[PDB]
Amino acid sequence: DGYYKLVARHSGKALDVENASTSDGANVIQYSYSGGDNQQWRLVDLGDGYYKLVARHSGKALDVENASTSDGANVIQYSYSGGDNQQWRLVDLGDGYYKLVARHSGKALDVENASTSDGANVIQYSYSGGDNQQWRLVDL
Ligand code: NA
Repeated sequence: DGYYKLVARHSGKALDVENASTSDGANVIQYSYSGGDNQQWRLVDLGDGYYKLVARHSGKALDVENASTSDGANVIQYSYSGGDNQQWRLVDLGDGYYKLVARHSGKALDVENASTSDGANVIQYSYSGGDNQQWRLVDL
């Protein structure tokens, strides 16, 4: 495809733009994989190990809301403008999983509280090896 699904290790559920909204600011969540275009991501190499992740349905990018550097800052989709809060380091963890670390904050893509529920919020948080902070990049 050129596209990937990103599946959280703990839940087996996919990185998802909520309700397939194409809007700037639409929330990014975890949700059971259905093959929806809002659950498919283009991994675009920016060099130096950084990538932008672009949702297939909207062409908008994985974005840490307002470039907050806090543990727990929200992850959303937003039109790409080259912000460091829209660039992600894809780090191979050694066992088939990755962490994705936001360039501006050094914080990892994280399913809040390791919830396995559909609709659990995706945020950033310091990496501490939780399975809710590890992602399988599955080639579509
Ligand atoms: Na989110």
